[PDB]
Amino acid sequence: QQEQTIAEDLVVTKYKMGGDIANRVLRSLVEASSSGVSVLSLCEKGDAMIMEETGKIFKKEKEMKKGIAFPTSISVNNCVCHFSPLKSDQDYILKEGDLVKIDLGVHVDGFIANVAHTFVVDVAQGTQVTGRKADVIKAAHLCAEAALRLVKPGNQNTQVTEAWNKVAHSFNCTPIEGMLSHQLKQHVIDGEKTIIQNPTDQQKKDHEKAEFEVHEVYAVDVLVSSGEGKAKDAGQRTTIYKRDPSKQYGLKMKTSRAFFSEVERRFDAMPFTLRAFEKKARMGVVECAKHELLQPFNVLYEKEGEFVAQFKFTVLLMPNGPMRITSGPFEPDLYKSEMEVQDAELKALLQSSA
Repeated sequence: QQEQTIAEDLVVTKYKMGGDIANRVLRSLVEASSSGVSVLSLCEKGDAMIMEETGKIFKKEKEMKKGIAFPTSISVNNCVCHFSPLKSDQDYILKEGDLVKIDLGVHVDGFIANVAHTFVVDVAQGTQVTGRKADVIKAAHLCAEAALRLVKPGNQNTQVTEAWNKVAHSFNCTPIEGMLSHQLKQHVIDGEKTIIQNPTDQQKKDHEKAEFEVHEVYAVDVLVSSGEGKAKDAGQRTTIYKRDPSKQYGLKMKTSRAFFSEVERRFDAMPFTLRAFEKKARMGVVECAKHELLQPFNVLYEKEGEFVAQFKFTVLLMPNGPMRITSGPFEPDLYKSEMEVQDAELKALLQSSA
């Protein structure tokens, strides 16, 4: 009963302002991406820009929390998600032709605006991206377009799941199995109401069918692969975590207890990167993650040589229709695929207005 929702104009404003910041920071990072650029540097730049820009709004409200909802993550080629290296980790240096996914989130007073975008590094003027890179990027963006049209009051999450499989297969691509798009609420990045990608038979049973409703907010997250779509851990150090306020445990080590306290104060229940702490965080993390006080956002990979594309946007289900508050700077004429959507209903859906 105490929820602040988009029924309130002020709440819509807070979402829109966080969305404007997310959009601006994303575009800055895309422009800063060129051959030879350090992924660590881009992650640090993104996060700092989020803090600086949120610092400049609602200045008179000195107690209002605002800042990072999802730390800047830059996941290249077959890397799926959540790459945000520690200073001590192996960095990654961008190469011409790399496929890059930038994923980040901003919050204003707990209202979250998440965005992610895919592009290719240093595409030359007057050329197009072709091949499997083009296939997977076009597939992922058409999945995003389909979701923009289908995530509306009265529709079912299952409709989205089905459409995504049809679109992706049109390009001989596969949405990554089991990945979720969450409803957002104030202070809640991971609402239990979700859209699931390409669920296994077991995932279909464990996942709840649901109907979208007016005043709900979603961070729609499309991740599509040129390969089988069964993402796996590959020994990469997890750096992104979130506190889970539903779980409690009295920690045995003073370092763990103090780390717990610092996490709660600084981040509440927003995902954060360990780079925000490096040694003393590493030990505190161990006990907290072990007893489920922190949830990891692991770095997952598709098969070597394959490509994973992503588009994520946040949408407000307003009485007058869906209102998207974030998006990436997608240029369709850049991508040429041998394939196209052939399905009549799907083609109709994609040509219709959003």
